[PDB]
Amino acid sequence: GSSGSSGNEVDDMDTSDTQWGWFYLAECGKWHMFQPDTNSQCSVSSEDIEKSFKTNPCGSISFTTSKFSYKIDFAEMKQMNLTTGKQRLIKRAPFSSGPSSG
Repeated sequence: GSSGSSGNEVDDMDTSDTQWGWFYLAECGKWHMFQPDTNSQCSVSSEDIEKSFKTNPCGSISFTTSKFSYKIDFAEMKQMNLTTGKQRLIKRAPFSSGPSSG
């Protein structure tokens, strides 16, 4: 079962609230989106991380959460762990694509 349409094109990006989302590859092999957390697996929201990459597209945002330290090097296009030292590649992409209101 496959679906999809094509024909229109948006180059003027006029009045098109295009929100960019951040994701990170896991150990199992599934890119998980950055979700906010305070107590349960406390972490940074897709907004925080992004907000940084903006001002520093080739830097890194150092932060500490979940009783553990974590580092995200945008320039390297991957997340640098310090607690366990696990390497995980990241990626930036929009939540939804196409004008197809839905």
